[PDB]
Amino acid sequence: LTLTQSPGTLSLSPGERATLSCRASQSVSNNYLAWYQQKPGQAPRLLIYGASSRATGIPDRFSGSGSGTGFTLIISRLEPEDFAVYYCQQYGSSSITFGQGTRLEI
Amino acid sequence: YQVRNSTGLYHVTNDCPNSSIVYETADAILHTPGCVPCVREGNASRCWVPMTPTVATRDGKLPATSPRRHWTTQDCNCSIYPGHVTGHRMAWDMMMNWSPTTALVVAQLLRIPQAILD
Amino acid sequence: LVQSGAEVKKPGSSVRVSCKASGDTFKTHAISWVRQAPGQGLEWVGGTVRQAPGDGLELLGGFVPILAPANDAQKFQGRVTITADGSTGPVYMDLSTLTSEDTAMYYCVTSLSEPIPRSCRGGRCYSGPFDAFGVWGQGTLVTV
Amino acid sequence: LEQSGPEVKKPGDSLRISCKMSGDSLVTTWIGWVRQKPGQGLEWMGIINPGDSSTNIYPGDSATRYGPSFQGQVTISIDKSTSTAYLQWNNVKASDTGIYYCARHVPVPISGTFLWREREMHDFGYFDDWGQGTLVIVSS
Amino acid sequence: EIMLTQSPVTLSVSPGERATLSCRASQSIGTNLAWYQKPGQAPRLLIHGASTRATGVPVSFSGSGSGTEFTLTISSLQSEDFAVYYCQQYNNWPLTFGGGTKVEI
Amino acid sequence: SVLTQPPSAASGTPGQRVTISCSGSSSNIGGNFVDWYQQFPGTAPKLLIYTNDQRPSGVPARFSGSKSGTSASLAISGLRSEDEADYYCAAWDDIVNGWVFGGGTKL
Amino acid sequence: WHINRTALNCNTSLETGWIAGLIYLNKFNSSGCPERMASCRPLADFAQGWGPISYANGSGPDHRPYCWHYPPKPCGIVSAKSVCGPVYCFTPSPVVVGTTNKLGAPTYSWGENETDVFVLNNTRPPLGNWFGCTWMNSTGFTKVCGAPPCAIGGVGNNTLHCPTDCFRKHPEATYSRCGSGPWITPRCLVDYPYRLWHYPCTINYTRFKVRMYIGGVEHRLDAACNWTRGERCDLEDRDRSELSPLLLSTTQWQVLPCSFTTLPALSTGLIHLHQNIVDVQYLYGVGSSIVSWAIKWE
Amino acid sequence: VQFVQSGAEVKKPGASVKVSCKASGYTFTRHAIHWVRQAPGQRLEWMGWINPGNGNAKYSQKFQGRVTITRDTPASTVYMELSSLRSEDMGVYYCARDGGYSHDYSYFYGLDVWGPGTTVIV
Ligand SMILES: *[C@@H]1O[C@H](CO)[C@@H](O[C@@H]2O[C@H](CO)[C@@H](O[C@@H]3O[C@H](CO[C@H]4O[C@H](CO)[C@@H](O)[C@H](O)[C@@H]4O)[C@@H](O)[C@H](O[C@H]4O[C@H](CO)[C@@H](O)[C@H](O)[C@@H]4O)[C@@H]3O)[C@H](O)[C@H]2NC(C)=O)[C@H](O)[C@H]1NC(C)=O
Ligand SMILES: *[C@@H]1O[C@H](CO)[C@@H](O[C@@H]2O[C@H](CO)[C@@H](O[C@@H]3O[C@H](CO[C@H]4O[C@H](CO)[C@@H](O)[C@H](O)[C@@H]4O)[C@@H](O)[C@H](O[C@H]4O[C@H](CO)[C@@H](O)[C@H](O)[C@@H]4O)[C@@H]3O)[C@H](O)[C@H]2NC(C)=O)[C@H](O)[C@H]1NC(C)=O
Ligand SMILES: *[C@@H]1O[C@H](CO)[C@@H](O[C@@H]2O[C@H](CO)[C@@H](O[C@@H]3O[C@H](CO[C@H]4O[C@H](CO[C@H]5O[C@H](CO)[C@@H](O)[C@H](O)[C@@H]5O)[C@@H](O)[C@H](O)[C@@H]4O)[C@@H](O)[C@H](O)[C@@H]3O)[C@H](O)[C@H]2NC(C)=O)[C@H](O)[C@H]1NC(C)=O
Ligand SMILES: *[C@@H]1O[C@H](CO)[C@@H](O[C@@H]2O[C@H](CO)[C@@H](O[C@@H]3O[C@H](CO)[C@@H](O)[C@H](O)[C@@H]3O)[C@H](O)[C@H]2NC(C)=O)[C@H](O)[C@H]1NC(C)=O
Ligand SMILES: *[C@@H]1O[C@H](CO)[C@@H](O[C@@H]2O[C@H](CO)[C@@H](O[C@@H]3O[C@H](CO)[C@@H](O)[C@H](O)[C@@H]3O)[C@H](O)[C@H]2NC(C)=O)[C@H](O)[C@H]1NC(C)=O
Ligand SMILES: *[C@@H]1O[C@H](CO)[C@@H](O[C@@H]2O[C@H](CO)[C@@H](O[C@@H]3O[C@H](CO)[C@@H](O)[C@H](O)[C@@H]3O)[C@H](O)[C@H]2NC(C)=O)[C@H](O)[C@H]1NC(C)=O
Ligand SMILES: *[C@@H]1O[C@H](CO)[C@@H](O[C@@H]2O[C@H](CO)[C@@H](O[C@@H]3O[C@H](CO)[C@@H](O)[C@H](O)[C@@H]3O)[C@H](O)[C@H]2NC(C)=O)[C@H](O)[C@H]1NC(C)=O
Ligand SMILES: *[C@@H]1O[C@H](CO)[C@@H](O[C@@H]2O[C@H](CO)[C@@H](O)[C@H](O)[C@H]2NC(C)=O)[C@H](O)[C@H]1NC(C)=O
Ligand SMILES: *[C@@H]1O[C@H](CO)[C@@H](O[C@@H]2O[C@H](CO)[C@@H](O)[C@H](O)[C@H]2NC(C)=O)[C@H](O)[C@H]1NC(C)=O
Ligand SMILES: *[C@@H]1O[C@H](CO)[C@@H](O)[C@H](O)[C@H]1NC(C)=O
Ligand SMILES: *[C@@H]1O[C@H](CO)[C@@H](O)[C@H](O)[C@H]1NC(C)=O
Ligand SMILES: *[C@@H]1O[C@H](CO)[C@@H](O)[C@H](O)[C@H]1NC(C)=O
Ligand SMILES: *[C@@H]1O[C@H](CO)[C@@H](O)[C@H](O)[C@H]1NC(C)=O
Ligand SMILES: *[C@@H]1O[C@H](CO)[C@@H](O)[C@H](O)[C@H]1NC(C)=O
Ligand SMILES: *[C@@H]1O[C@H](CO)[C@@H](O)[C@H](O)[C@H]1NC(C)=O
Repeated sequence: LTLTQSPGTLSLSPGERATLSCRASQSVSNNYLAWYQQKPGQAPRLLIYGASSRATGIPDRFSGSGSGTGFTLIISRLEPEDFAVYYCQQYGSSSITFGQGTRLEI
Repeated sequence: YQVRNSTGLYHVTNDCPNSSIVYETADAILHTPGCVPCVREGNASRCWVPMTPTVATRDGKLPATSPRRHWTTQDCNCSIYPGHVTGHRMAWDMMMNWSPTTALVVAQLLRIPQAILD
Repeated sequence: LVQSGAEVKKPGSSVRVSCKASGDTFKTHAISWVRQAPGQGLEWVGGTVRQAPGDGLELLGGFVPILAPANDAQKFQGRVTITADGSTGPVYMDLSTLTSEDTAMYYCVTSLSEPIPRSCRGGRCYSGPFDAFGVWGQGTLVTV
Repeated sequence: LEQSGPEVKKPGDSLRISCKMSGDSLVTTWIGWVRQKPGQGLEWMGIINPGDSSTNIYPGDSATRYGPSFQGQVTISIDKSTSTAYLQWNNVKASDTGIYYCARHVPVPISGTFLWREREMHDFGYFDDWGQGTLVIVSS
Repeated sequence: EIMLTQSPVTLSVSPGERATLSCRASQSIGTNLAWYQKPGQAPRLLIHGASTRATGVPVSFSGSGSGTEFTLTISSLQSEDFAVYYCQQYNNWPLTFGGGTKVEI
Repeated sequence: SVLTQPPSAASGTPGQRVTISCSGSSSNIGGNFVDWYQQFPGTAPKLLIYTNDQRPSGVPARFSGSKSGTSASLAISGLRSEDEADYYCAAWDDIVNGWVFGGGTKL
Repeated sequence: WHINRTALNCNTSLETGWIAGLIYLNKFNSSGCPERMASCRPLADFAQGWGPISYANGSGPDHRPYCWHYPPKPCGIVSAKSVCGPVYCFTPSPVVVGTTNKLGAPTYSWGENETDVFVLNNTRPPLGNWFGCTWMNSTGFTKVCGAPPCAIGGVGNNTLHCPTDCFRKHPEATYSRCGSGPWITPRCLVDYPYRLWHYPCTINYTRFKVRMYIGGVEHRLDAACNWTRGERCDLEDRDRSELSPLLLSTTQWQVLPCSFTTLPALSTGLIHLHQNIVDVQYLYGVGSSIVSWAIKWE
Repeated sequence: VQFVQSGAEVKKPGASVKVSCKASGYTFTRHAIHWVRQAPGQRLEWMGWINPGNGNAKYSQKFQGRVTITRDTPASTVYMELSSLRSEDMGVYYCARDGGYSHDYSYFYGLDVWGPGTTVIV
């Protein structure tokens, strides 16, 4: 599964809604896609597990959605603290795989 | 163990065939033990609930006391897929909920008001 | 693999050359003997099969040896008998009625895979060719 | 968890990175590793099963499943007496550099149609508690 | 039986160069041969079947064959690995060997 | 079998969280459910976990948690000195058709 | 019993190595099955039967009999000269049978001599003997012998001759009446030491411990079944197993994957299956009540 | 919903003992009454239980040949007898309420109500 994460490396003003896409090669079994936020210099933090469940301590700004092969992470009211590298990944039945990741810029 | 003809592919079911049905018109289906009557009320396929191993009604409320008047069908797939039976749960029902007696029968007989209105 | 020491005979004599397997686990492999001529030719002498305890149709009771070795009848023409002492004991190559032309270094080798039968008849199986020789011993010079 | 500090090696030798799974006992704490080469994304390296034979992902045997590039090249193991997870190389290559993250793994139970004997098994999960990431440098 | 003709009989040191050795059978042997090295010592296996390197055998050894003639190629003879090299067959049996090919290296 | 839990809690100061583990086999701790109880010397024990959908009345959120497979645990968040009770792991045992209790963990 | 009762005439005219699986265990070939299985249909793809069950002589093909629907040839005497491996006969359990003369009972010849045969007289087991037998012949081909398969019938041309328990096509076609050879259900066969030699494509047949009761006798069987995790298993996919099952924990019976027994749960009289755990059946239903006969006061 | 035990006993080895729990504050028709033993410093030990009204009772195999329990329904009391003491039996004996099975059959109700505990000295 070559998850391709290609919103294109978005550049947003703080307060705008980020729209991060993730395209699966095949269907994601059930909903085993997940999203992470990596601030430069830090280990990535889990944001969303499953297609949309929010992890503890994560702002409501982060909203996951999707099914089949079409998934996304939406960050409403994007804050300066969120201009990190985002990654989608998958934990399905054969293996664990990661996307390339993209950065939110201004 | 009853068999539904379905789509030409036969399969196992617990749904009572008409050949097993005995009935009362007061909402009760009496039947050969080993099945549960399914009633499609109008279209809804709604499964009746056993009160006794051979008797079922619409809601399990123990109602008070010839063409068949029930619209049964081999539909519903009744109690084929119950939830998991926990070892503890089985023991609990066999020790607590389950219960045959005679002293009880006598205590009940001695308390009948004899207002036998039926 | 460890073999016996050096030996010197006069013609008409017999020589017994031993080979003890280096491991403890037997896997239905075969041990063959190769003769090293002073002329640098290598002759296959012969070899046998050492069956693991669970093979040979024990399931049916009894035992069927995988036996036929395709003995060399070109230069040896009989004379050399190769047998195992037991499933765990050493292999012996009994070289009889020898001549000075049989001076050679003698050594054993274990093949890389289990021999597979090609045919079975009656109470015996006939081994197909042994696979490529793998683990070589060092050898003993036997002169006559 | 907390990871060990930075390490530098020459090609060959061996390298070990340890993780201290502090704050809780290993009741059911799974752990694994993720690699990030400088300028790159994340690579799953592998996970290890702290439990018994009942939970070995789906095949039902190996306690250590690895990503495709790590199939025997690197070892992942857990010392249950010291609550420590390890990632180890028995031959360090010049390419094995960058940040190695150690993280708690969160398995997801088996679903769909399966047999009784594997009912307690789990599928691959996700990574929840991440350590800080250690740096490995390999050079001549 | 199966006869194997080994050629060249003797090869020079030709240090650092490539060399090939071959054997030609009287019979159509499948890819079941083996090659051995005998460096003044007891022999060791080089090739398993017509072309698989045996464990411990360096990259310099490779080969191909089938039919009646098989070739052992030894490349980059920088290490003067003196030996008489042998062709051995495992098709029909009693098993046979070629006479060996001496290489001066 | 017999449920196994440690003889003593990690303990520590108030404000600290500790975990009391419990384990067993599929014949008892696995499947079913695992009750947890608190007992102070001198009195009868009372319930904490796997009762009342794991939150019995009168018991603070301080005492909580559960585990999968054949594991179980009690997490105590904030070691108030009033909580220095022995804790027990209990489950239904399907071999003996009765209840099994573990050793008791002392906090 | 003595090993010289086993015929051992093994001739490698082709496919060298086939013989390996006789002497050695776990030396099966296991290759070319995707092609061989191309013609092995699911039970569901056969015409629905109806009417009374009859019987027919299963004079089937000479291709390798590696499919459950293959109709076995009626039994008769088989010469030892054509037999390489041991001969196994199936009653619910495997039975090893040996050589015999037409009249004398033992023939301790290893099957090498003439007039040395396998008797193989069979009539469905509630009376005696076996449902059918399987053995490897002298050139590496598996051959079978067995009871007449059931003539199930149907409206179309793709009707079935059923050697196994074909419940979903005809409700009365039980193993005890239609069985012939080792196939119990279209996806499960009785295991034995040479199963992977005689039926080499039965790789990944997860093994189950089951118990079957025929007539008055229990048989403890090793069942080998085709099952892949994730495989569809709806009610329409479940076959009758005719088992008297072993107990798992305290509440569940061990059944073959996607199958059921006809035995009712103790408390309800009903069949209760699990949706996700494919090979189990509950022995205890949950609903319960008070007997009403006990309170039918006059 | 209190269970009331009465007294405590001291007996020499080989002697029998008897404890009972009267209970009030509930109907005692909708739960089981369990007996649990605890030797000083030891584990809570399961002995067995009784179904009010029906009188149905089960015992741990450990005490199957040693104890019996009954209920005097109109007295709202469960009684337990130990045929003899063997030293190892010293400890506190409690009765407790086995609540319904959550009623909606979710996570079950464990033993929420325990009697004070009676002391048995061998
Ligand atoms: C009791 O249990 C029985 C099973 O024993 C249930 O019955 C099944 O119900 C399902 C759902 O209605 C039926 O499936 C449907 O069959 C239609 C017709 O099948 C033909 O076409 C398909 C094409 O793929 C062929 O494979 C097949 O052989 C036939 O030629 C299909 O057209 C339906 O497809 C549509 O819905 C599905 C989702 O359900 C979508 O994925 C499709 O894209 C499409 O939109 C569907 O497959 C099934 O046939 C029934 N089986 C039997 C034996 O009757 C009962 O419903 C259940 N009852 C209760 C109360 O629980
Ligand atoms: C589960 O559901 C299936 C339907 O899906 C039922 O199957 C049908 O069962 C009936 C009753 O047995 C079958 O009817 C009979 O078919 C025979 C076959 O003839 C075919 O070919 C002729 C032309 O030569 C056609 O005319 C005929 O329609 C068929 O296509 C007939 O020989 C039988 O004839 C007898 O009855 C008729 C009355 O109908 C008399 O006039 C005749 O003289 C004679 O006595 C009869 O017609 C039907 O074919 C089956 N259909 C299918 C698709 O298989 C199952 O019975 C039902 N089962 C359960 C619960 O078990
Ligand atoms: C019992 O169960 C075992 C499994 O445990 C079964 O064995 C497997 O059987 C299947 C079907 O025959 C084998 O699949 C075949 O493999 C052929 C060669 O393998 C190589 O190519 C495969 C496919 O490569 C393409 O696809 C991948 C994935 O996207 C891409 O990365 C590649 O670039 C290619 O585009 C590789 O997956 C494999 O690793 C090899 O490289 C192939 O040519 C066939 O088309 C088919 O794919 C499978 O390999 C067997 N598994 C093993 C371990 O041997 C066994 O059959 C079961 N028994 C029975 C009776 O059914
Ligand atoms: C099993 O037996 C019951 C007996 O009650 C059968 O129910 C009866 O079925 C007939 C024929 O379908 C009904 O007549 C029809 O009723 C429907 C509405 O329900 C109407 O749309 C039709 O036009 C027609 O009038 C009859 O009313 C019905 N009885 C009752 C009480 O509803 C049932 O069909 C049998 N099922 C089988 C075939 O096994
Ligand atoms: C073990 O069970 C599996 C699952 O039932 C078997 O796989 C099935 O094999 C058949 C035979 O090739 C496949 O049927 C064919 O499908 C093609 C279309 O792709 C069609 O053109 C052919 O006419 C035929 O119908 C079937 O699809 C396949 N099922 C699945 C889910 O892949 C397997 O063969 C069994 N193994 C053994 C050794 O019996
Ligand atoms: C072991 O089983 C195999 C598989 O069935 C047997 O192979 C079959 O052998 C017969 C007799 O030689 C062949 O029959 C002949 O076919 C040719 C076709 O051109 C025909 O002209 C002859 O008059 C005769 O009918 C049959 O084709 C062949 N079948 C297959 C699938 O290979 C084999 O003989 C059995 N071994 C023993 C010892 O019985
Ligand atoms: C079950 O019982 C008997 C004894 O095992 C077997 O019947 C015998 O079958 C053989 C052929 O395999 C018969 O041999 C030949 O029969 C023909 C008949 O026309 C005759 O012309 C020949 O000269 C030769 O005798 C044998 O007679 C026959 N014996 C009897 C008394 O029936 C048979 O194997 C088993 N029955 C089956 C086929 O299910
Ligand atoms: C058990 O098997 C069923 C299929 O028989 C699974 O399929 C469905 O899963 C979705 C998930 O969103 C549910 O909403 C459906 O209700 C399920 N189908 C049925 C018939 O219930 C289900 O996921 C499997 N469950 C487990 C635990 O493995
Ligand atoms: C399993 O049997 C097949 C034959 O059915 C073997 O395939 C043959 O392999 C030889 C190798 O020299 C080829 O010459 C044949 O042409 C092949 N036959 C065909 C048509 O497949 C296969 O090698 C055997 N595998 C094992 C495990 O021995
Ligand atoms: C079933 O009957 C109800 C009630 O009249 C009606 O609303 C509905 O359209 C019918 N169809 C369904 C949902 O089966
Ligand atoms: C077949 O058997 C005969 C008789 O024993 C034998 O002569 C012949 O060589 C055998 N064929 C093969 C291929 O082994
Ligand atoms: C089936 O074969 C046997 C062989 O003994 C024969 O007696 C019987 O008549 C045959 N039956 C049919 C229906 O052909
Ligand atoms: C089996 O046959 C062999 C043939 O060599 C014979 O030596 C042996 O005595 C026989 N076994 C029996 C029947 O005791
Ligand atoms: C073969 O069996 C017959 C008995 O039918 C016997 O007379 C004959 O001597 C036997 N032949 C051999 C070679 O064993
Ligand atoms: C059965 O009839 C169909 C046409 O309906 C035909 O295509 C098929 O070939 C016939 N039977 C077989 C299996 O040959």
